[PDB]
Amino acid sequence: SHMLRKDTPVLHVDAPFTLHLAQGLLTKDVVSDLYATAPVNRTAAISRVDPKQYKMNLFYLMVNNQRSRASGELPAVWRSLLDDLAGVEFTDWLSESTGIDLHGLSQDIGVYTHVDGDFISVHKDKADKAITAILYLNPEWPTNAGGEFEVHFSGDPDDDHVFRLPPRPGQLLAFPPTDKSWHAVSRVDSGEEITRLTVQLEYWFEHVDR
Amino acid sequence: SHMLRKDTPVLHVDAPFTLHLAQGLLTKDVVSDLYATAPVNRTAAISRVDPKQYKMNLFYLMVNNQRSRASGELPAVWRSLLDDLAGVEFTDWLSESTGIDLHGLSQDIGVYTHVDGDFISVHKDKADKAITAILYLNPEWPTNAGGEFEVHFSGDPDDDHVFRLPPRPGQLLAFPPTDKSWHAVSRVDSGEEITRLTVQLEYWFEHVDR
Ligand SMILES: [Fe+3]
Ligand SMILES: [Fe+3]
Repeated sequence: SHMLRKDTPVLHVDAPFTLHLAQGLLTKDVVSDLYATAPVNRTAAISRVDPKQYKMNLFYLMVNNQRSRASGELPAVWRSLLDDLAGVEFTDWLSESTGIDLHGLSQDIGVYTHVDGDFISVHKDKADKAITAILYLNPEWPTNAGGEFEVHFSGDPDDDHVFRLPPRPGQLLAFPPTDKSWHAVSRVDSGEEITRLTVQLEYWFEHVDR
Repeated sequence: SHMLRKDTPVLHVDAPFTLHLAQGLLTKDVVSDLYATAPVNRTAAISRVDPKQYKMNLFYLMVNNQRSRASGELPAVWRSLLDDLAGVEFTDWLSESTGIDLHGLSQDIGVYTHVDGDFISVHKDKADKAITAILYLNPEWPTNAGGEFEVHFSGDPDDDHVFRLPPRPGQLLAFPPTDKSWHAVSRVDSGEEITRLTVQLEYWFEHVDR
């Protein structure tokens, strides 16, 4: 559609693992529009806390290339973003950007929110999918509130060698699940009642209604 | 010395040009110590504004492996940072991190500050040096104040395809001057009287007192 800029160049990161980064996919005005109309009350709370640990809120706009019940009755701007993210034009851009062609795959689109106390511990995604892409929809993220994408250099949960990237409006991070794809989300520590808004796009190999 | 952590891993960026990124070289306590004692009043104002344009403040702690007059009478923490940045242990780390060996080269160390209105336009460094490394010494950089390292995808000054990285305490960016090494520093736009503090390390091939 008209939302995502299909001409934005990407940063290829060969560093501990393949990682692709883009900024400016959406204007600040559109991200503000999406954030103010965000269907955050449609999320469900999930958490795992015992020896990938996490605590977050989630609901799926699309599972296995099929729009969900929760994807109906959306604000116009969210209807447009879902159309664009599910469309062929964006899959073109993301397939050209990451070097993996994603066209015949089972696509999942979910809306994630992280509030104060939410986190995702160090882990590596499941190997049975081609690409995970994270779209950041916060107009402004405070600088000492956590909620940062963490590039890790090992799976040892005691390791503190980290490279962090804060959310930015219209930013997209995309990476395939490689043996080295260790990543995490630092605990959101704001106190000023802020909400970390993302949309994750998963491209699976088998077409199941998971 | 005891300042810079010689065991921090690096992010290799193969994207539009070779770029290496590291965080946590210094603790937040040391960066705060360096910033509060920063010899910013030893800088000189420089600027070029006509068709690499810039506006900034600068003075050199070291030119051609030789400590300058301005490098004397420094606070103890700045004496230690200069010793560490000029030492063999750090040149080891930076040579291993970037893949270029920097030992027999002519090293320049300068202290740069950018205030409100300061900037560096899109350009590509001179080809007669091996590596430029930028050490960021702001304890906290506000999120909408400019002063960001800009990864550009062409030399056209009308091009607005950019990937930006904000300053972080103890962060280091390092890259060789390749044909594609287009970069810039967005104009500092704070209004709250803030100072962008960096230390640049240049490794030249010829040993001249430039
Ligand atoms: Fe994950
Ligand atoms: Fe430069």
